[PDB]
Amino acid sequence: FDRLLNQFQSYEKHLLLAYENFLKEIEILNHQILEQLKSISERISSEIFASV
Amino acid sequence: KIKNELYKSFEEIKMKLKDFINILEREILLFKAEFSNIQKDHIFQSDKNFSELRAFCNASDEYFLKDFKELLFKSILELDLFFEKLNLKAFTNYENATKLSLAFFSRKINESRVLYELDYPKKSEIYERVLNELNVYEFETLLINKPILTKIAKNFLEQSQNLIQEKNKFLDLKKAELQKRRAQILNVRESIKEDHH
Amino acid sequence: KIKNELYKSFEEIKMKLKDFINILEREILLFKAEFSNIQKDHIFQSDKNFSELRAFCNASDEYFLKDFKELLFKSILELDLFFEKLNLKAFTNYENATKLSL
Amino acid sequence: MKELFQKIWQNELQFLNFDAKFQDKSKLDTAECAIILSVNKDNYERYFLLKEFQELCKKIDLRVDIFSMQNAQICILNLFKSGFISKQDLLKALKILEKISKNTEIFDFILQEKVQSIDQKALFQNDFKELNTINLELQKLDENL
Repeated sequence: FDRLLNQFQSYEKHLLLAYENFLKEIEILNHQILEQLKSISERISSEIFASV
Repeated sequence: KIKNELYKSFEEIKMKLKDFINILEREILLFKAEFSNIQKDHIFQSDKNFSELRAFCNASDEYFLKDFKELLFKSILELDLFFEKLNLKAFTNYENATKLSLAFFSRKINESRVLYELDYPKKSEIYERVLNELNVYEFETLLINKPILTKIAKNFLEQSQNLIQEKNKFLDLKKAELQKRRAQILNVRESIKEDHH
Repeated sequence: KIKNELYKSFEEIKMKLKDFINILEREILLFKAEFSNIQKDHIFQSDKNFSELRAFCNASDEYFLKDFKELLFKSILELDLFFEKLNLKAFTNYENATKLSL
Repeated sequence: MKELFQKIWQNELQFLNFDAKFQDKSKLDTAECAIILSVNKDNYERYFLLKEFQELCKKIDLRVDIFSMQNAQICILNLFKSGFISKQDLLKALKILEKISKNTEIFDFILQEKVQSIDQKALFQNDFKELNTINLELQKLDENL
């Protein structure tokens, strides 16, 4: 039973380690999505200007 | 191409979560395989004890694994729904946004013209209007103000910690039972060893 | 009102699927509860046989139930995605459709 | 070699990690390795009930459970690959044992498998000069010793 409990604790520790990189990657992706959207909107606002 | 890139990124996140669950699963199934078959060595070792241990470890998938899987599935569902929202309000409706903003500026131009009393588009205005049509206030809020992916990840982490704690409590029950047996044995031993009285 | 009615209908379908799985689950768990504990009657009966039966019936969740649950979850996912599609292309974009056609 | 273990443990095969969990690498000699390999799913109950097999497994520090048997077989085969402990003499011993256990599949796998680098005499010289260095260090720190 102690072995099983130790395995669980090890898994928790590994998750806590990996979330450091994981959350920051997710934040980066958030920012990337927003900037892709803004680039699309900039292109469309450029071409609406043509179109004048 | 942009939409495909974002889809790939979403897939990446889901894959990472799946990998976490798979790690845990591998460990738990190895435990099950080892202890569903452990057999007593020499007589006096309580056959029933070992049998019950074997049964418990056999059921250990149900005991330790399935809730984590359910949590993973829920998180995946939420991620997929968020991607669906981003797709259908932005990365497909760009044509519609173009038509709407373009026609709005056309109507504004003609309204300007209808001032025939001798008493027209800026680029910044166009950019803001196209941004509004693409729902980028809503997606700014969902990407940065209340980051959805980050929320999902924290949900996964916090609930998996809760599950681990519950499993630990459940196992503490088993250890307590074993402790009962141990205490009985030690009582007998101390009784034997203190009969010099 | 129309959108809420459709949402309720979708919920209904999902609920029916869940009920099916719950039926099966009830039966499977009753089997598990009965036969994880069957104990031999007679001197000459194989204790080891019974022990192995007890372990197997205890493992019967993993054995008989989980695949069905996974299938149910898959179906629910797809249903929710379809409702989202219907919502976001029709029952919210009616304002946009009006503006565009007008 | 998961296909091999499925072949020889068709339904009683368990969830197991294919690497040598071995702790000593000299834990058992080659005849005992051959005996352990010949615990095919058709003889396994008889072997487990056999007193001499139980004595052997107590000598080796094994159980008579199925999972530990399969794990030990895995480790033996990985040592046969990597540390390359067994010759064709392992195959000899399995042919000898075929009096009892008609273990053809493991025999064929041992036959048709890229073996490894051998590297014996270099390892001998390394170990011997390790021991020479230890002897020198002992000499440093008494005259009789």
